[PDB]
Amino acid sequence: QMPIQRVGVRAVRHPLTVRTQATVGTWNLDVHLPADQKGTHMSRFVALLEERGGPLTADAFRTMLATMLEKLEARAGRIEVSFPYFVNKTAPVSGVSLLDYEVTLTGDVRDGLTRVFAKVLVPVTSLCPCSKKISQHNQRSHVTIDAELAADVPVEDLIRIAEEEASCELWGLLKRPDEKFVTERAYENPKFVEDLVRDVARRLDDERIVAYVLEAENFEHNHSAYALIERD
Amino acid sequence: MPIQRVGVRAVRHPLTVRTAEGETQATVGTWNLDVHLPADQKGTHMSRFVALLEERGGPLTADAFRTMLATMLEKLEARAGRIEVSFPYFVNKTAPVSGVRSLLDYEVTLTGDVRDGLTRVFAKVLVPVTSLCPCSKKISQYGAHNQRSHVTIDAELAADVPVEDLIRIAEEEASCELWGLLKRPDEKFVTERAYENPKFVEDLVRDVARRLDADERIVAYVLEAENFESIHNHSAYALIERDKRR
Amino acid sequence: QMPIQRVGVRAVRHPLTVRTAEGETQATVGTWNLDVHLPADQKGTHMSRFVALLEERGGPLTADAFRTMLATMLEKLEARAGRIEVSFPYFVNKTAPVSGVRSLLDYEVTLTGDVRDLTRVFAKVLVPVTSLCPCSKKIQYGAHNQRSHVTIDAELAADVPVEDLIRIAEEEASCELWGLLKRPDEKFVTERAYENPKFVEDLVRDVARRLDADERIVAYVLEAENFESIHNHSAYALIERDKR
Amino acid sequence: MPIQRVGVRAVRHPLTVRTAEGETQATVGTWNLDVHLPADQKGTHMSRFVALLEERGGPLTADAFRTMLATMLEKLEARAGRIEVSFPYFVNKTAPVSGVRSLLDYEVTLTGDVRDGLTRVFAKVLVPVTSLCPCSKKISQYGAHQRSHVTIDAELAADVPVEDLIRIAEEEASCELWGLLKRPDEKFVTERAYENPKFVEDLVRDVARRLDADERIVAYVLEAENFESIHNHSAYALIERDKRR
Ligand SMILES: *C[C@@H]1C(=O)O[C@@H]2[C@@H]1CCC(=C)[C@@H]1CCC(=C)[C@H]21
Ligand SMILES: *C[C@@H]1C(=O)O[C@@H]2[C@H]1CCC(=C)[C@@H]1CCC(=C)[C@@H]21
Ligand SMILES: *C[C@H]1C(=O)O[C@H]2[C@@H]1CCC(=C)[C@@H]1CCC(=C)[C@H]21
Ligand SMILES: O=S([O-])[O-]
Ligand SMILES: [Mn+2]
Repeated sequence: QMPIQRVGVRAVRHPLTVRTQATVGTWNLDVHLPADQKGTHMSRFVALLEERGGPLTADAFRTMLATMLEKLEARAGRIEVSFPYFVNKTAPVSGVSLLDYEVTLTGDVRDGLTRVFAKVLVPVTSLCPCSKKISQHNQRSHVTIDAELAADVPVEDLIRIAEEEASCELWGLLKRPDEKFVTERAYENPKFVEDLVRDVARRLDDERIVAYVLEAENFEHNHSAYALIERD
Repeated sequence: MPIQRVGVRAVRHPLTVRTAEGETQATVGTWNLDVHLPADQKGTHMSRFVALLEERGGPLTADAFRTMLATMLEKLEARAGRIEVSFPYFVNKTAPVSGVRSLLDYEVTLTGDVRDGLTRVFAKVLVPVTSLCPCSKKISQYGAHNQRSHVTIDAELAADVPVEDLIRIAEEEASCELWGLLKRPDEKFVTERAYENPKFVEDLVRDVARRLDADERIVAYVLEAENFESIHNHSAYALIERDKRR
Repeated sequence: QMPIQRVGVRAVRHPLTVRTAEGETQATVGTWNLDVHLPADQKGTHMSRFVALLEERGGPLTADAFRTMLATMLEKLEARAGRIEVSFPYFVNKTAPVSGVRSLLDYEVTLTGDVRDLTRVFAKVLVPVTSLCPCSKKIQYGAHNQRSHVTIDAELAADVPVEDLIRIAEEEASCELWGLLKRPDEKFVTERAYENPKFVEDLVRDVARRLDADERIVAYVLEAENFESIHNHSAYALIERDKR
Repeated sequence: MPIQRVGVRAVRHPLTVRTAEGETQATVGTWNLDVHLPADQKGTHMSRFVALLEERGGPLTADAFRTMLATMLEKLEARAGRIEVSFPYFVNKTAPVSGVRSLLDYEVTLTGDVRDGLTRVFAKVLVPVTSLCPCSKKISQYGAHQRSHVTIDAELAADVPVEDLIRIAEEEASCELWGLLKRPDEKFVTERAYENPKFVEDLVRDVARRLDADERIVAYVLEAENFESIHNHSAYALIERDKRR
């Protein structure tokens, strides 16, 4: 006798192309059920994915959210997708490699507002500031940028914002000469997890992003160091 | 640029937990201790977090969790922060026909936050239950489709609530409860009662939410239910949220 | 001064394109584990080679192409022994039983290739299926059923499309799995499960039977897990036959 | 057809473990109990498997592990079977210089197998350690490039405490791990790990020497993953050795 804000499918694995790049994405498609209805065409959620096509595009994602709301005869819902994203970048001096970043594109239709969010987990390098000054500790960190979008924003732009405010970016292949630069860059710029977040937010604190949730996790100890800063 | 959450993550440490009855259960809790850093400050004492779990000695009780939050806040010289411990819980149960005593696993998460001098204490429990699809017993001459289900109950608490009391609500409001040890009688009463009580992922959350609304000890809750479909590799999901003050 | 059996990279995730049994192409993302062997004398390996080899490659991975990659590494890494492993999600167009509506199903496919003094090639298939206990029906109107995982690791003597192992498993379970199933189709899947109930042992035995008959599988290890719906524990059954 | 392993999987049931000193430790383990099914009999009694865990008393010692193993063989009426449990283990360590203490998390998988009258018993430990680069340090003017996991699955010839298996990995690495660390303790770990850089290739060989010596261990499978901090992949190394050969 009460409304179920999210009713739907979860963990739907089905291929997906983005732009071009073919990946595989896991879907979480859901709709809101009113207080008087009792069921939903969960089969339609599958039929959508299995029939939809085209490179996913800001516009194709917005249309896919709309088609769902009709196919399911609904007024609110969300389309969530988690897929691997790669980027062919160049070495700092070598000229050479592809890196894996996990992206999450989410779009909800509530109160006549189709809000498009996007998140990317980026591998980045960090170096302790206390050590070095304390002594005569360069682990890897995971930066998560969940950005509420006011206008279209590429994921590689967000990836660039994170790798550009860190002791060092990550490269799959790094010739031995490059290793020096990457290793010596941290020695110069000791980055405290407490600071990397502050610095990263400043780049988003950007108008294509009205709101965001940015988290930095360092893999020190067998524990971890985590900082999150939300906004509006 | 203030930092809303700054602390440690993924600290594992043994833990003692006290039940509704005079039973204390020893578990392993992975802790995530965090605080708030304003713009005036520019760094926190990470080591202090790790010290409070080692320093403390006792059975995590509803009052011991409160003191911990404050303790942490003072030991770091802050006025806001959060504490989350994820531990595995267990309850001895009597099988439906046998009465055989078997232990069932439960995933409990104790969280507590302080913001603006207000301490919201929340409790999430992952409850394993059985689901039987309603349009399978009426669409088919013989049989029905059954899967395992995950019922998650995150609840802001206005009062102490036993985690077993949250398990008792959901297990009662489902097609059939889970038991580790069952024999031929046990597995007969189980199968038949579930066919007799078929429910949707849509129905499950509603039945539970109503029992939740009869508990004034829970001011707010976020209910969730996943059905690991037997006929599909995908799962089904339903979610309900409620701030009773609105 | 000790032979390090296999040293190399692990968890290298890289995009891959694989030709199917139909000749068609399947683009998936696979995580790679490329390693080499260090004799008692050699003390170090140029780890960077593995990474390069992956990105500087080209061509849809094939039975012949995969064997070639193992050979190329052995030269790029100055080695006589190495192992290359790729684990990737794979999909097939499964058509519904009664409505004929087609839909894709997920299958984790792991491909292992080893070249140690004889190049042994393997294939792993994870078949999700429905299980039904044969002792819930006889104990009236009612059965306990759930999802199951059939794992088939097979050493290849000739080319064997994974699709040839899925069918067997899907056919040897009480019911196969479908993503898009309409009301007419959700009744044949709920009935045949009652009709063809099967224990975890009754299942594994039925599957391994055609594996030793496939004759292109030199060896195999078959697993099956029932994610029981009446317990929080999973039923298991593993059978290992070499026949060599 | 005969099936080698048939049984339960992923049963969570609290357990108590014996520490070297003799003290006890409470943990929660995931038990995987399985048997060998002959072509003669179609049905195992799976239930019993859960009954054997609930009907248990006291700490998992070396004799209690073999007792359980056997007791389950008689309750299930079989001639072969395996029992595996994986539990978190903790050790009250001492910070290098300040003496502040901290518990460290270790993953211990205890395997036991009766087959053909011979009861084999194995022990696996994952030890969280630090590694540094015997290539980045010198080649670079300043700075060093991560945490690693060392896994030692050892076939035991006699009763061996897991802490002794933990000691070999923590000592033959660059540095060990600590939960709580002071300022004087964080300066010794940064230099002494840098002063003693060891490769993944160098890490595994150094441990095996000690393993090859301990006559308590007849066979072992040694693994090492360095979880690279400059890269999105990890380094792997494996050693295999049944001295009886
Ligand atoms: C240690 C040496 C280095 O400078 O960084 C490393 C390399 C060996 C091992 C490893 C962690 C990486 C693989 C390629 C490489 C350049 C990285
Ligand atoms: C009973 C009905 C059915 O047969 O199909 C199932 C089930 C409803 C819930 C759910 C587990 C399934 C998702 C899609 C599907 C068709 C549903
Ligand atoms: C036939 C099953 C039943 O009714 O309950 C049992 C039988 C075996 C299959 C099933 C998945 C489980 C595991 C163990 C158990 C007692 C349960
Ligand atoms: O490095 S700090 O967490 O002691
Ligand atoms: Mn530090």
